Amino acid sequence: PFCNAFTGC
Repeated sequence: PFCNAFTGC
């Protein structure tokens, strides 16, 4: 999914 929280870090 997103390794970050807005795209995928």
